[PDB]
Amino acid sequence: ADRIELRGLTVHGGQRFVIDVTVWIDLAEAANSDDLADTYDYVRLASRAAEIVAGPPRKLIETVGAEIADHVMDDQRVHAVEVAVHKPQAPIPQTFDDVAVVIRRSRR
Amino acid sequence: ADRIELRGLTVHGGQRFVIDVTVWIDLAEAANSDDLADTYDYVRLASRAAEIVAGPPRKLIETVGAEIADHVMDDQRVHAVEVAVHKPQAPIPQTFDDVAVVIRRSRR
Amino acid sequence: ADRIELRGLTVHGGQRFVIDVTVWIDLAEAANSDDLADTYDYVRLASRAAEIVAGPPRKLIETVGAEIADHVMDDQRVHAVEVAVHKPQAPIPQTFDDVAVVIRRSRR
Amino acid sequence: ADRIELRGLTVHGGQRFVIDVTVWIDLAEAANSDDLADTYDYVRLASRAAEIVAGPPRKLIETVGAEIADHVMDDQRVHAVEVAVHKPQAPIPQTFDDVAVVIRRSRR
Repeated sequence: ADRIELRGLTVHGGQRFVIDVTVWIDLAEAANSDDLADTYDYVRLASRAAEIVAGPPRKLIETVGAEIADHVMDDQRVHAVEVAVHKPQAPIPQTFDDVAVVIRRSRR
Repeated sequence: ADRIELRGLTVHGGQRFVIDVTVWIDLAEAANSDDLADTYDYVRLASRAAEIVAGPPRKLIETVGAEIADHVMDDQRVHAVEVAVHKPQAPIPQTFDDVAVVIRRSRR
Repeated sequence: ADRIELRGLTVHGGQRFVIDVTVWIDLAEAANSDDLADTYDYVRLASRAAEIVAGPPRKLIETVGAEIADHVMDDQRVHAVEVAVHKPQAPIPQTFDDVAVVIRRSRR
Repeated sequence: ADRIELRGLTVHGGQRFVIDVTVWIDLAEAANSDDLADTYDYVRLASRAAEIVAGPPRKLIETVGAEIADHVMDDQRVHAVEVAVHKPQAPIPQTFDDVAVVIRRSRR
């Protein structure tokens, strides 16, 4: 039913990568959280994603997506995640402005 | 079949919150309404949402969404609602530009 | 499988209405058409929609959508249509920037 | 599960055509690729699409979509493709700003 949508994280290897993540996950009780990030910590997600991408050049666009996806899935409360990694292209004519892989995972 | 899409309500606690609501609901007869808001009163929805958010600081982003969602669902003509609350982020590098919870409800 | 997406028709009653239409419909043979509009005539659709909206003030936002929808459905080749009528709001704080009804029809 | 989203290829016959393609297709092993384009070569896709559109004027908007779609489908690793060809309209009042055909194919 409920999801969290994280848009427009700009991370560098530099060549820009723009990342979006959707996380399907039950919202914690109001009684138990002092922020959204207590249900789902998109703060540590954004650091981890910045490290993954900044790391030893071994940085394939789908590899970033798959690692982000699995990282999110480590947390057994996530029913499913959808991770988009966009490499915005230098604007040269007859090419795509934007190329993105979108990775999905879910358990059920 | 038919829905009403309400985009871009900016409400303050201040920190901006941008809210969208979709409402699935049968449209009233042309014979009986003098405006859209007679099918679904997005005018009172926008006040109520501005009060909820402006209120005694106790304002969690998911709490706003859940309350909006339940408020809309009070009206038994609504088959389902989808409420997005967006907290547009101060633009600091390696963070998400936008973080949003999206709440869904439906009866059937 | 195949659809035609018509975005951003601005029509006046004046207060602006912005209309989008999607039409699900089998594409005609290359052998038989000299334009897209020979499969689906979005030219006459845009006139008709401009007349409907410009007409004797009796112009409800859902009424426009329903009439557009039925008009498109008159053509028995259409499997389904989705018509969005948007009334972009004067920007006053704590209100929705945009309010839209979206109408769907399909036969099967 | 996994898809590749290619947005905003501007191609000329001139009248601009803006093309998007989504490709559903299993991502190759990290072990075997040095780029995304090794899973799916959107580089040759963008040339081919620019040739198709630039070619002997015989250029219907749905014909471009269908040819792109079939071309992508030639590669038996693609589970499905969705090709949008947009002809952005000269902005004349009471007409659609944008008219697009969207073609889908899939095997299963």
